[PDB]
Amino acid sequence: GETTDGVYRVMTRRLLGSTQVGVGVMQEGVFHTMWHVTKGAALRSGEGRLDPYWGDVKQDLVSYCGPWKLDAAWDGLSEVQLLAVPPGERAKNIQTLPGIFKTKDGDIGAVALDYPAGTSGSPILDKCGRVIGLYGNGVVIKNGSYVSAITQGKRE
Amino acid sequence: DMYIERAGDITWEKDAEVTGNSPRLDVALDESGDFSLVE
Ligand SMILES: NCc1ccc(C[C@H](NC(=O)c2ccccc2)C(=O)N2CCCCC2)cc1
Repeated sequence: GETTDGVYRVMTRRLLGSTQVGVGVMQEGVFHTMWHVTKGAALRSGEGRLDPYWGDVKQDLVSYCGPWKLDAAWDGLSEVQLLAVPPGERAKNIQTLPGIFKTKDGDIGAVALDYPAGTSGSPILDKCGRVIGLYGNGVVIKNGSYVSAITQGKRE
Repeated sequence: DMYIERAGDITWEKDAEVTGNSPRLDVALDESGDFSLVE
């Protein structure tokens, strides 16, 4: 079906009407999204079928039609843009300076923006427009606000 | 059941809405991929 590069909505008809469960990135013929969005299930693109190719619950990532292609990284200094694709609303770029998630295994960038849960999978971009990660797996802080990790996979 | 629909191109947009803070949080990542606050 549709294999053009870009940001896509991930929809279902199992619930009431058509519901947006998440978002993904098509790049180099590979569809990239977060594991919690699809739970590794197959996807439909018009009349075509996309089968899962790689996935990992711990990283909360899954790729379709091929291996993970997104290899850009946050430089740890510069501002970035969340290309938010919220449910029933137009794609919108939001500029922000990432914070940090300090873990025993190393530090990861974090974006402090609040969108509905169906926004999971929206890409995070650097100044050249390269995807440095996906938005949607993170934590809730004391004021009920949501902070997401900048979740990036590994390219072979 | 699940299906994809195109939503846009992946580009950086000059003069976009600038919002959001930069918090430093101590976190733990479990086997199920869940992040949690360590304070
Ligand atoms: N294994 C269970 C499980 C854990 C984590 C997720 C992802 C979830 N994403 C959002 O809620 C979200 C909100 C706004 C925008 C984008 C995504 C999340 O990070 N939390 C859910 C529970 C609260 C804090 C962790 C799903 C399933």
